[PDB]
Amino acid sequence: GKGGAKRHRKVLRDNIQGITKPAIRRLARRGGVKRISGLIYEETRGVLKVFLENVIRDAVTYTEHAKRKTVTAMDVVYALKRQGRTLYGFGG
Amino acid sequence: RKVLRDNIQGITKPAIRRLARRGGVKRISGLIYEETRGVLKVFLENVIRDAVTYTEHAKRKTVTAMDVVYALKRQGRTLYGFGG
Amino acid sequence: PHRYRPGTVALREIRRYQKSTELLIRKLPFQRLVREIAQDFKTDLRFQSSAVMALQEACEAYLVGLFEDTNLCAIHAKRVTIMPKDIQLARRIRGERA
Amino acid sequence: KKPHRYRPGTVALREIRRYQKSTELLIRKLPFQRLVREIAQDFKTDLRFQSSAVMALQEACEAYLVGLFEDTNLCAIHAKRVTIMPKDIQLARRIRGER
Amino acid sequence: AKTRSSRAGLQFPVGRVHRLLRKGNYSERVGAGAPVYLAAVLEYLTAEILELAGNAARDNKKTRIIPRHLQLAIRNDEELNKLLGRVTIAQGGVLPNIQAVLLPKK
Amino acid sequence: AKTRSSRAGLQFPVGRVHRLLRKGNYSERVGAGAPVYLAAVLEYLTAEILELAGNAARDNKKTRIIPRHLQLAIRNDEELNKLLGRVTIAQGGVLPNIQAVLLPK
Amino acid sequence: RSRKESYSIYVYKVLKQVHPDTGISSKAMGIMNSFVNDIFERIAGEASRLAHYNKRSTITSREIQTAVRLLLPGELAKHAVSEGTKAVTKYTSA
Amino acid sequence: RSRKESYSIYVYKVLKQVHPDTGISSKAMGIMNSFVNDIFERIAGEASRLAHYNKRSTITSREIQTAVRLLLPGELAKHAVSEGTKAVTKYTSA
Amino acid sequence: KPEELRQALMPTLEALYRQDPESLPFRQPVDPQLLGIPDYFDIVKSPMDLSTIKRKLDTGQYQEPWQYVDDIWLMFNNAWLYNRKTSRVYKYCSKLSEVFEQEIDPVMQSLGYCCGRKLEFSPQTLCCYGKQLCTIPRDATYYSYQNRYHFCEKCFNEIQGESNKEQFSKRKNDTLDPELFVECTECGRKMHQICVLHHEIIWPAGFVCDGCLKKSARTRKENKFSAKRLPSTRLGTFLENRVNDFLRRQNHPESGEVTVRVVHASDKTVEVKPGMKARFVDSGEMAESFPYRTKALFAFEEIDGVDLCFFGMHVQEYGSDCPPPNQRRVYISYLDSVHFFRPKCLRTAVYHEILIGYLEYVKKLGYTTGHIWACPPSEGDDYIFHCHPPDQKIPKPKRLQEWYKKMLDKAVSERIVHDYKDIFKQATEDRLTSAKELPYFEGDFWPNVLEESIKENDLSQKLYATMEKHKEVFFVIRLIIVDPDPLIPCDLMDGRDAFLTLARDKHLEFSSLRRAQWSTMCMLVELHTQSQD
DNA sequence: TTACCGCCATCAATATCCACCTGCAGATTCTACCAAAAGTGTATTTGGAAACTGCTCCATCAAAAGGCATGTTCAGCTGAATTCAGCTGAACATGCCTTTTGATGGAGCAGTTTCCAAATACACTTTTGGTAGAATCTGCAGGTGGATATTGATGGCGGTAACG
DNA sequence: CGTTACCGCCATCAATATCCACCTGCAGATTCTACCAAAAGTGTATTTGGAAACTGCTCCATCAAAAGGCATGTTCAGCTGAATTCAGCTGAACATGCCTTTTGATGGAGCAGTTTCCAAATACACTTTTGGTAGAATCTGCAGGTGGATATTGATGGCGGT
Repeated sequence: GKGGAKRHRKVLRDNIQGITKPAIRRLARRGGVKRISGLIYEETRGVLKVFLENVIRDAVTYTEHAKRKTVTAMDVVYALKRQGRTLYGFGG
Repeated sequence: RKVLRDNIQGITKPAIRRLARRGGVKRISGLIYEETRGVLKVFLENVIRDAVTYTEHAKRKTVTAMDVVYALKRQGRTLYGFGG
Repeated sequence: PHRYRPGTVALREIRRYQKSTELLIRKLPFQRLVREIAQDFKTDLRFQSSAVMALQEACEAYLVGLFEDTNLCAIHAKRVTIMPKDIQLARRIRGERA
Repeated sequence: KKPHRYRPGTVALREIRRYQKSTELLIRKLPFQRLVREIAQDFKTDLRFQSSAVMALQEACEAYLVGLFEDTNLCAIHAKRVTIMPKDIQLARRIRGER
Repeated sequence: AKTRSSRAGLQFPVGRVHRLLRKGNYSERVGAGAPVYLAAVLEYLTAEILELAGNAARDNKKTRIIPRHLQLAIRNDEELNKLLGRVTIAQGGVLPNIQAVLLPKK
Repeated sequence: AKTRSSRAGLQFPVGRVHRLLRKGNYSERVGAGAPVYLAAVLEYLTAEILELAGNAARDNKKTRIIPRHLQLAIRNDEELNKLLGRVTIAQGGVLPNIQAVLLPK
Repeated sequence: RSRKESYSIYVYKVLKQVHPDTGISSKAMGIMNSFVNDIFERIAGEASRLAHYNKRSTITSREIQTAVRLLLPGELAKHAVSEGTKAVTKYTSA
Repeated sequence: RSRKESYSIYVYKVLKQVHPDTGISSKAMGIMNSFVNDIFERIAGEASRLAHYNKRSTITSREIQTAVRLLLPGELAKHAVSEGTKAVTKYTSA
Repeated sequence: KPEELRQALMPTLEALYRQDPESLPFRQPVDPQLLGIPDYFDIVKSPMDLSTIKRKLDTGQYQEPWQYVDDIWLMFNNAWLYNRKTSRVYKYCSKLSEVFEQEIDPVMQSLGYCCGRKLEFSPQTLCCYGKQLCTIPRDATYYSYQNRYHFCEKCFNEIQGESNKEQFSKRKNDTLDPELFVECTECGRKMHQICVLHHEIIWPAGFVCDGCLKKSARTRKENKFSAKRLPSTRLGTFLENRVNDFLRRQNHPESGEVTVRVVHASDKTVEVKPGMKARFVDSGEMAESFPYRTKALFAFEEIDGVDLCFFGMHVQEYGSDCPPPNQRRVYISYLDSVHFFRPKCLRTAVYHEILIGYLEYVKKLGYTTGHIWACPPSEGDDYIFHCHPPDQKIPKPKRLQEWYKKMLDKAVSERIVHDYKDIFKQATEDRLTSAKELPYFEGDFWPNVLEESIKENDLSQKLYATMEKHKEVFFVIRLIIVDPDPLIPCDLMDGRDAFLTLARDKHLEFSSLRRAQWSTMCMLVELHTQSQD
């Protein structure tokens, strides 16, 4: 077949479509779900996208305030806790 | 003071029906009311204690509405119009 | 004998109560229950009238919100009648139960 | 000669037990990194990301997804069902108040 | 003889909010422009909420703003609803909303 | 002569708790017994969560406490779950639970 | 009697500016006061946390601006930031 | 290379009284540190707000005792209050 | 004209380009050397890309939209053939093809054409002239003569004698015959013959398109070769009345009247095979031959003012003057259907109204037992109608048996059928003890089983076991002779084989509504011309 | 050729909307006094902007690999269709207790004065916790033999129905 | 009434992967020594915040009455919730192909540590303006009752098709 470069050259799948079908399947199965509708995944993908701008933007709002262009895990923890989604283990 | 007992029944069936209707509920099964009462009780058990817990912290014996605002705010139920 | 079909009067009074804001719980039984619970927590306790009114109004608002959630959850289950599993699921998802 | 085939549901419950007894991350590292980088460049360009920040955000993401999926399972069961469909997600996010 | 409230072109009190910030034990030091910023932000928020309340009152043929109008204004705006998502309004009621299947299904 | 933690019969540092209270801008003044009381409360909470985690590890045939054991200990205790109802444990997972309707037959 | 501070008159002028012929009731006025005060402790706590994160012992307009962006959603956030920036510039221009 | 304060050796020390023959991992130890920090922050904030509400300028053992009673569930709160009282009595008699 | 086509053709190319980044590999010419193996030109004889399409549409090499469509489809075919199926390139090509289809139809429909899909026929199995019972499966090498005679691998060594040596062209079974084009005399435009329903016999003067007909304000001449003009028979009239009454009481808005005609009826005889002839006939236990009457039927509907055939029939009727056990028996040899019936929902029921209507007919004549073989055709096999549509699902044995049972339950509710059962229950019902006691039908499965087993009192238990394996497949219906209908000789459709041969020769297929209507009108013309000759 | 369910048409019994008019608690306008703020004006102190720089670690890129993406066949799913015992809604009679207006003893909240134990601010000495390097120990992650445990397939036996 | 063959259920066995512990190298966890700025503990003078003591005083608890907006109990059938069946079909399980993912190594964009120093922040004493607010007077939007025109529901007359 067709050769050439391939590694990191075929990011073709859209940004949110980066998460694979079996990945969302595994996330649903861990929640005790045993059967998934075919068109659930993309919707959850959209839901996932929403969560991102719930936290990342706020974390970005932290990072720009500290005169930093590199985001830290402490910024992420503060952004998570400010929405009531406290995370432990990354406060060091 | 007299030890009041069994006044959870004072939340009458029509009253629970009215609260459900204000919630837009159209049909109510027979066993809804008492269930809500228990949930109602739980909510009071969630708030009153905390409000009561405020009272002795001020060395008082009367519960004020400001401690009520404090308890509702601390339980994520912030209320307006009664101070604070 | 004139009789409306089941639901027409229900919708009428639902609209009536959605256009009104007056408290639907009479003050005295709720005040008595609050006194009972506080006495179980601490005896010889006194209550401001404003505190009792705030308790009653907050409880009515919380019940209205949980009833909105319960109704919409019953709509989810292709039903128009609420049965305690709706309230249980609503409270569980709200985090009040699990 | 019609080889062995598990009935639908046995393997599902088995792997559900497997993943509930384990704690490892499920989302692949590279696609999630690309997603985070792209949505960050959506807000601010030329950003750099710490490995710890990325892994913390990822772990919070699998936690949020597993919680919403458990709520979705409860919602699907609530309607006398076993399969999840979009209105379950909608009800879960509505009760959570995000929508 | 110019107050800091009029100096910033604001109606909300700069001095009072500065004093409240100092009294709240939020920080050991408070900047000079901090009360001005608080006054401007609070005045803006009050401005839009009062404008929406007045619009709701006009929609109800009322000239006095009541808590029902406040609830109608807050819940009809997605941003204000998100801002006050965990606040219950006194004597405000709820938005008129009946689900589809609850309507007659003839 | 003696550290405040030793004088109060506690293992957590009273002085560090007092310093963190002072630096947190929570109050202009902090009482002497407040750091002792808070250190005692923290020590009790740590001791009981560690006891539950060790019990879970022993039930899991393990002698080292891992975040999975911490999650099992916290979720299996009703009041610990209530306290940490809005807290996410890293690398902890969820409790094994299958609903009745999902079960076969 | 001890004085009980409130924002009655300032919100009254705000209402007059936005609606000259519209009044306010006492209960709704208390709701307005409670809302403004609640915004006050929310923004103050956010600014204090921002000061604590960077080990900064002074809270300035920039920290409150960042906290406003954290708290206020979208158009409200940008408009509040713009109004506050204009007010701060006017204050420092005198 | 600034010193990063952490309760680490203390919590591990506590482990020695509760499980002499049981260890702890680094990730779980950071979990322990974050848990202790969060509980400390919650107790301190509740004590501060109780002090502010009563126009009380000093935080004592009573204030944080009330804070623990508000935040911590029933028998956990009872045990924490009892051990805090015992520690305060021991410190006073020390 | 080049510029004339652009305003319509360009949007499809723009939509193809809009697919990002799936369409990127097709934007530029694919260089065999650049991407690796240089065998691209060896496999793909004529490489082309999207840039070549743009250049052709700019300069104007395209004269008709069909050239553009053919080039796009040839691009898709090249991409599918060269690249492997599981490759992402194949998936991108398929997505681009789907995007092209979901816009090409209205665009070129605005230009006066009917549809913009390159239609290729189904992989239908070919028959053999020599053995008469051998078929050529897919992915199998065969030998063809003038695309008219076919021989398989086994039949090459079976023929005695070569009757030049290098005169038959070696071919492969991947060839799909293109659709024929007819040109309007007045306009000169060539377009597919099927969508215009133009036949050389009905209109020998020439072909006139709809545009030219509307230009002169004149309509096409009426067609006297319709299904309604076919001779009427008592059985056909009965079935027509039954279907019409059912559709009238249904009162479906989309329902249309259905015409049923019997176009063939002939007397034949079935001969006992050598094994059973030797075992039973010579002993005098059973006669050598069984006489019967075969009757062939079709069902038609008027859709869009055009006759359309949707149902077929082949039956064998052994009358009262036939030696037992075949006496007074009817056997359904083959049946076929086309699912373009309107309305669809009543369609299935309408089929019952035929079969039940048949059972009510012979029951009045004196026939007491019916025999149905629920054997659905395999993949690629067509019973009566040629090239069933790809979206026509072939019923499974279980579904087909349930359908048969359902009509029989309805008939019993209608009192027409006394009862129905499987063949084993009938064998118990008459206490079968010899192979002769079983009915003997031409082309039936049981005669072949008997022959093979004789080649393999053992007969009785053997045949009972074979009943046990495939009892649910075969239905025996108990209901409880002078046929009013005369004999109708028709060599064209006498047997499904000649009809299938005619359909294959003239490409009379049923893959689409237009193709099915063209086939139905072709058979109407052929039947109206065979009776005259 | 008698009864039954829909429909589009009118019509009668009701809840809704709303304009109108009157009493009045509440909203808005002044007069006045005012302690608590607001703010300008110096002295003092320090938070952090600015400039230079060592040290991370983050983006980029190489190959090795444990996974994921499609197609096939089918047991089970979900929902449409149907039927029905049952209940909760609408109506109504009866009356329970509400709902507010009224007054009153006094337990208790809060203001004012005095004043001492405790918190704070340094100043000093001491243990001490966090980190870096060495080195011994070790719980448990890949393989791997092993008993065992589950489950769908198949054959055999008994119940039963049907024909003679 | 007798006999036999079908259908259903149960006994019995081939096979797969999901377990189990055992075993071994090892990243990671634990133990110990040394150094030491950073806290931590002790001493002493200063300040002050809140405890006690008495009392002013607001509203909190408690008892009286009455009549009417609703709580409580009963009926019936309208119809929504619940149970049953089955057919289209969407997902589940699985073999096939190979590719995107994972791990390790390597330049410099900025994350942080150090140092100067100045615009900017407290601290506080007067001084002036101004926001709570006792009190009386006038204004005013709408609570509440009345009446009748305007929607909303339901099934009554009869026409009609299944």
